[PDB]
Amino acid sequence: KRKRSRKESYSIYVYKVLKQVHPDTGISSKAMGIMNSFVNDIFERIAGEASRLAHYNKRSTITSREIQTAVRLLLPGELAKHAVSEGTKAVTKYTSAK
DNA sequence: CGTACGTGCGTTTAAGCGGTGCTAGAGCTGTCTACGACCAATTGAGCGGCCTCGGCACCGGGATTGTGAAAAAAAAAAGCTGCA
Ligand SMILES: [Ca+2]
Ligand SMILES: [Ca+2]
Ligand SMILES: [Ca+2]
Repeated sequence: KRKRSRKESYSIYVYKVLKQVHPDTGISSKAMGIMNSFVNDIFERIAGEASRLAHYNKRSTITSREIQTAVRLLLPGELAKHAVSEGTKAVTKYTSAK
């Protein structure tokens, strides 16, 4: 009768994104396992590339510029273009919401 | 068995050297504050747990697709000449 320990996952957000993308389409347990393995992976790859960018330039802080550079380094062409576009929107919209 | 490449010639080219002169820009300083750590207190987003019900796995049965043989038609190909 102990409550089971927490296990975070991006799965509520994957669903919310899916419901934008294809409102009438769902996803199996194991397909979610993968979408989660993905998000974590690309997270770890970008954070890691952004870490090294900072570290090379003798920088204490990983800013949104070290992410963007790390995104250009990591992503293929049109993914990178679109990935930067959506990132740069997000920060602009954040700042105008104070 | 055909000609694509390696060899080796003579001719041509610009890489490499060693040097000189100009300056963009790498990299350093010192200054100063906007921003991020840390903090505590506050609170609602996301967790586990639970219950439901519709998608999809599983089924049988018939429709449609794809292969291979067999017999048959078309096919190149094979032993025989003449005529020059
Ligand atoms: Ca500043
Ligand atoms: Ca749940
Ligand atoms: Ca349902």
